[PDB]
Amino acid sequence: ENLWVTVYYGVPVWKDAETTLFCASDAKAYETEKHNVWATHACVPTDPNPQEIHLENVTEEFNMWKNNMVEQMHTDIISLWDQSLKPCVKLTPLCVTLQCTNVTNNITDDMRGELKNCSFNMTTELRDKKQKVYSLFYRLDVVQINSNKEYRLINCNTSACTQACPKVSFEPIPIHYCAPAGFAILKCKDKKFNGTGPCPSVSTVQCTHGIKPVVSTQLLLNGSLAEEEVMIRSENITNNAKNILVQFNTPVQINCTRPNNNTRKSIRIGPGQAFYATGDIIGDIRQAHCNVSKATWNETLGKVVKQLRKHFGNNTIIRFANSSGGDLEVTTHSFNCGGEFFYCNTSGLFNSTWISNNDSITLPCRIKQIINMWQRIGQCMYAPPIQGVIRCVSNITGLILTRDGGSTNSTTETFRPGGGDMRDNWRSELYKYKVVKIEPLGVAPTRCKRRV
Amino acid sequence: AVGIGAVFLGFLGAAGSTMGAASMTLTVQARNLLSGTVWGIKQLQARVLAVERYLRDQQLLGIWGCSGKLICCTNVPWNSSWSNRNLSEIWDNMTWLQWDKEISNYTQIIYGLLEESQNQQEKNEQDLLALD
Amino acid sequence: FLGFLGAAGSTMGAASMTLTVQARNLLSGTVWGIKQLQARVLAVERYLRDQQLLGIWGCSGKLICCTNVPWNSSWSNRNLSEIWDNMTWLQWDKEISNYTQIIYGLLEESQNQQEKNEQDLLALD
Amino acid sequence: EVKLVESGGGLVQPGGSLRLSCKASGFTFSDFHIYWFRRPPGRGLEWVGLIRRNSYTGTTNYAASVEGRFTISRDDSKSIAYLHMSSVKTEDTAIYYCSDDEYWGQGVLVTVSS
Amino acid sequence: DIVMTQTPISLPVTPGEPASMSCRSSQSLLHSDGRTYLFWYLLRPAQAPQLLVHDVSKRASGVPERFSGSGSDTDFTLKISRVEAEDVGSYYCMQGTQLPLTFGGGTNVEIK
Ligand SMILES: *[C@@H]1O[C@H](CO)[C@@H](O)[C@H](O)[C@H]1NC(C)=O
Ligand SMILES: *[C@@H]1O[C@H](CO)[C@@H](O)[C@H](O)[C@H]1NC(C)=O
Ligand SMILES: *[C@@H]1O[C@H](CO)[C@@H](O)[C@H](O)[C@H]1NC(C)=O
Ligand SMILES: *[C@@H]1O[C@H](CO)[C@@H](O)[C@H](O)[C@H]1NC(C)=O
Ligand SMILES: *[C@@H]1O[C@H](CO)[C@@H](O)[C@H](O)[C@H]1NC(C)=O
Ligand SMILES: *[C@@H]1O[C@H](CO)[C@@H](O)[C@H](O)[C@H]1NC(C)=O
Ligand SMILES: *[C@@H]1O[C@H](CO)[C@@H](O)[C@H](O)[C@H]1NC(C)=O
Ligand SMILES: *[C@@H]1O[C@H](CO)[C@@H](O)[C@H](O)[C@H]1NC(C)=O
Ligand SMILES: *[C@@H]1O[C@H](CO)[C@@H](O)[C@H](O)[C@H]1NC(C)=O
Ligand SMILES: *[C@@H]1O[C@H](CO)[C@@H](O)[C@H](O)[C@H]1NC(C)=O
Ligand SMILES: *[C@@H]1O[C@H](CO)[C@@H](O)[C@H](O)[C@H]1NC(C)=O
Ligand SMILES: *[C@@H]1O[C@H](CO)[C@@H](O)[C@H](O)[C@H]1NC(C)=O
Ligand SMILES: *[C@@H]1O[C@H](CO)[C@@H](O)[C@H](O)[C@H]1NC(C)=O
Ligand SMILES: *[C@@H]1O[C@H](CO)[C@@H](O)[C@H](O)[C@H]1NC(C)=O
Ligand SMILES: *[C@@H]1O[C@H](CO)[C@@H](O)[C@H](O)[C@H]1NC(C)=O
Ligand SMILES: *[C@@H]1O[C@H](CO)[C@@H](O)[C@H](O)[C@H]1NC(C)=O
Ligand SMILES: *[C@@H]1O[C@H](CO)[C@@H](O)[C@H](O)[C@H]1NC(C)=O
Ligand SMILES: *[C@@H]1O[C@H](CO)[C@@H](O)[C@H](O)[C@H]1NC(C)=O
Ligand SMILES: *[C@@H]1O[C@H](CO)[C@@H](O)[C@H](O)[C@H]1NC(C)=O
Ligand SMILES: *[C@@H]1O[C@H](CO)[C@@H](O)[C@H](O)[C@H]1NC(C)=O
Repeated sequence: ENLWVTVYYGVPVWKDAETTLFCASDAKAYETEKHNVWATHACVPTDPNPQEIHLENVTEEFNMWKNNMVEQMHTDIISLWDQSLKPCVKLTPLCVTLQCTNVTNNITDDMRGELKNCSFNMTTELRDKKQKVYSLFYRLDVVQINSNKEYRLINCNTSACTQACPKVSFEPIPIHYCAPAGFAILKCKDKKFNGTGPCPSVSTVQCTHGIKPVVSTQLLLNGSLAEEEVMIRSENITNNAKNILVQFNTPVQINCTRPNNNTRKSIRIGPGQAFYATGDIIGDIRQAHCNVSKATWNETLGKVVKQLRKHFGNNTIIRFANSSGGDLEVTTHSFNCGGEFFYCNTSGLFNSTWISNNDSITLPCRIKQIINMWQRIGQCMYAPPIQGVIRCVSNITGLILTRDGGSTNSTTETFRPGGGDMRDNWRSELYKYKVVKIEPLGVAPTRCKRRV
Repeated sequence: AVGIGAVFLGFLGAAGSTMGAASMTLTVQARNLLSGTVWGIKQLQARVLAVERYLRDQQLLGIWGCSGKLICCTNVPWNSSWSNRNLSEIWDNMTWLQWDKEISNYTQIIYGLLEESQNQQEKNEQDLLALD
Repeated sequence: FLGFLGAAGSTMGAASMTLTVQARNLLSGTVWGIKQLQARVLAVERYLRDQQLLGIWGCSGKLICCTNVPWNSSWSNRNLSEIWDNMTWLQWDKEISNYTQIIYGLLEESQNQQEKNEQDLLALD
Repeated sequence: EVKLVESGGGLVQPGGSLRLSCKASGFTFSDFHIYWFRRPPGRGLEWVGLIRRNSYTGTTNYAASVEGRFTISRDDSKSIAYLHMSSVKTEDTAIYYCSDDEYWGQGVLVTVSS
Repeated sequence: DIVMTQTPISLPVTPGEPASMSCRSSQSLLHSDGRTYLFWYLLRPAQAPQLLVHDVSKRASGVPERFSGSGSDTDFTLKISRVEAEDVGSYYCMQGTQLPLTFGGGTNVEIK
């Protein structure tokens, strides 16, 4: 037959690519006076109507472990945190010699030597004068430089870091990510998706759902639940050096408190600059804790062990242990509760060995004020004290496990909690999304000739 | 006869249809190519890169004989060594995504000297006009 | 192959066959963070203005376009014989440069503005 | 003048088949979508089906209650739309209308009984 | 889907007094092409249906300078100024911005 070349502009053809995605915020964040860390005025709010177009007879291949969509989010989250520590006070004159003594007024034995009462000399608004003030410090913030003994802050040989602005809040808010012109976002609507592999139900969305930037270790808090069963997702299930991401289907309610009420005392260290110290605790001194139900934790741990046997064998013994070692940020469950940073001991949660065939668990927690985040060296931040009693309620919606290893796979396998890089916390949310580039020009044979 | 918006296949809504049916929905994907310190330059750079990339396709359509047109046919012959197939198994049993991976390593020959035959149609036309 | 600006010293008869080479080279793709971002915008705006000017005439998407304006304003004082075979494009711009603002207005009023009006009043019937 | 006439109604057994036919005149039948509606006795209007024009992929969309059982086809030669109903239940008694989003038809009564 | 609520159900109207009805939607009716799809249908007894007002507040064919509608989003009203004897029947509001096409409840108008 007589066949000529005919061009078409606007064909539905796409290929994988990488780009820069902008925000989409809600109307609640449009009316803010106490500006959040993740606040607005940097990127546009959204429209109240999502646009989801279902694509039929389309099969696409996804891969959550090589997604560029989770590496831009980390950069954006780090960049929005350094942009809120600029306008408020830098605590450079705090690197002095501290004269600290123990406090034993109304303490209870474990809070024996956790709190320290320290006195020091501080500058005032006039350069010719100095003032003698005092403050309460935790034991995890002060070291000894060699009972009135001489102490110093733990950061005085690395950097002098800024105080946290006393008006901002650390409460996460949802953030939607949208695609630019010429690109598209593909969403996998399969219910038993496991990350790597083809997805037979693909739909096109305009912007993603609200992903709350919740920072936590060894446990995923306030996440998204599964729909059918628990999900175990790993890049390589045979390699023991890769973390295992478990997703729950029913939440486990965790609920913590800081029992003693503090008083915030303001100290003027310069012209227009203030330092918020700790005053006196009214009442008794008792430890902070977290409480998990003993019966609900059993149900959500007997289901993980059921689907962990589908990859390792039906006649193997699965054992749970606690973390091995490292610094305090990887061996403990760390989170933010109302402005105070907790470091809880999750050693009674994983204390079970499973055979093939009104009660609560109390987890002791510790509080710190000089913190280093995102594994960076030389940039700390001082969290000011919170006045009153703090209580928060959260949902546990997943775990980050790590297999130990060793031979004799059919005999025993031990799983212990993991943590570290925060890119695995946001990889559990952006696992069904993918960015593609539209290519609209193509040719095809047709019986149309020119010279009409 | 006034219009209902429910009969509207959206963006990429004909991506699973055959080639003969997805060819009537080109405007939907055609109109989306031109829509709208730190963290204020990368967006501007992306917008500038998106503007200069759409122009490189309109310039490529400037040559050949397809200017301001979405469906345009030329007079370049097709040999059987490109895709030996009938017209009843390309336009009725194949998707535009499946066609762009078969004719994928044969496109640079088509996009080049074979279709830039307008140079033989602009000098063959000004000579005719210079004869009265 | 002559490449970009290859027929710069060639005559007019041999330089008009390579317009495509120089047509595609007009659109290609904090120190060094704002230099490119301001150079590329100017490169796009210079191309768009020329493509709009070539198109408010009757020549929209053709590389060679010949019209119906008489050769009165542009005083070459030379016949076609020794222009297309004894002169290059660089020497041409030296001669006709004063008359390139009173010939760009005879292409916009005497042509494709009047011409577009009897066509609007002839498809009326 | 746009005129739409429906025909082919009657009484059918609970599980039989019937073929309604709309007819259009005075305009180009190939340049308009065709919608089908119905009115149960005592209730309001409801949507039945939908077919697009032949230059817009000619696809069909059906309601949830009549999915699979009902099929709509066009005919550009005779300018006659076709509604195919089979395996009907006892709740499919209504007056079916043929419309083009502006002008409706007179309608025909369809009643199912044993 | 999107549900439609019509208030009231029965509106007795005097032959020659103003009348007004309403229709509401559970979701926004704005479409991607910047249009709001609302249709007002008059269902006279033993007669063909008539399209009174299309696209919220635009008069359709016929409608002899009597019927008019207004509304921004999720709240629409129809107004009749000089009610005559022929304006007896049922009124329905239908969306067109999203499949399926869902009608309204109904509003019976009778001479009182
Ligand atoms: C801390 O020491 C100061 C003396 O500098 C004293 O006035 C204050 O009562 C002490 N507070 C506690 C809780 O021991
Ligand atoms: C503050 O300074 C005074 C005298 O300058 C000194 O006696 C006192 O010990 C200092 N307090 C400290 C170092 O805590
Ligand atoms: C994920 O699913 C795909 C196909 O269902 C399979 O090939 C792959 O091995 C699975 N990976 C894991 C870690 O289960
Ligand atoms: C926690 O889970 C409960 C369901 O048990 C839910 O109602 C609540 O909104 C969740 N809290 C979140 C997601 O912050
Ligand atoms: C996964 O790990 C095994 C050993 O643990 C290794 O042999 C293999 O190459 C890894 N990668 C795969 C299966 O893609
Ligand atoms: C704890 O101390 C604060 C002082 O700022 C006081 O306002 C609060 O009432 C105290 N807590 C209780 C339970 O009384
Ligand atoms: C957390 O609070 C909820 C309600 O505020 C309560 O029902 C629950 O028992 C608390 N958690 C624990 C472990 O007691
Ligand atoms: C619940 O967990 C405890 C902790 O080891 C265990 O002793 C007990 O057998 C479990 N009960 C059930 C029903 O799984
Ligand atoms: C493991 O054994 C259980 C026994 O109840 C069985 O139900 C399940 O299907 C088995 N899983 C396999 C064979 O993968
Ligand atoms: C883990 O548990 C063991 C109990 O055998 C304990 O000695 C160790 O300190 C614990 N480690 C951590 C990091 O909790
Ligand atoms: C946690 O608890 C274990 C045993 O209860 C104890 O050995 C350990 O010191 C505690 N703290 C940490 C940080 O592991
Ligand atoms: C694990 O459980 C046993 C028995 O219930 C208990 O003796 C042991 O202390 C527990 N381990 C930890 C780290 O609390
Ligand atoms: C998918 O393929 C079926 C083939 O029976 C076709 O009817 C349907 O229209 C296709 N989907 C789309 C969105 O075109
Ligand atoms: C048809 O054109 C293609 C262009 O790539 C060429 O490979 C093939 O050999 C040609 N067949 C002929 C000239 O018979
Ligand atoms: C195309 O169709 C003809 C008959 O219509 C048949 O003879 C021929 O083999 C077909 N071509 C191919 C490549 O199958
Ligand atoms: C087209 O040629 C390239 C050459 O690199 C090859 O990789 C590709 O597989 C070829 N396409 C097909 C469909 O064979
Ligand atoms: C360059 O000048 C020489 C000397 O007149 C001439 O012979 C030659 O043809 C010129 N080059 C071209 C490309 O015309
Ligand atoms: C035509 O040439 C004459 C010669 O001087 C000049 O006066 C006149 O302005 C020219 N026409 C136009 C339109 O420039
Ligand atoms: C045409 O130009 C030539 C110069 O090559 C000149 O000699 C001749 O006189 C001109 N003819 C007229 C009619 O001006
Ligand atoms: C055109 O104008 C410029 C500026 O006045 C002048 O220098 C030039 O000589 C003029 N052109 C001619 C051909 O005289």
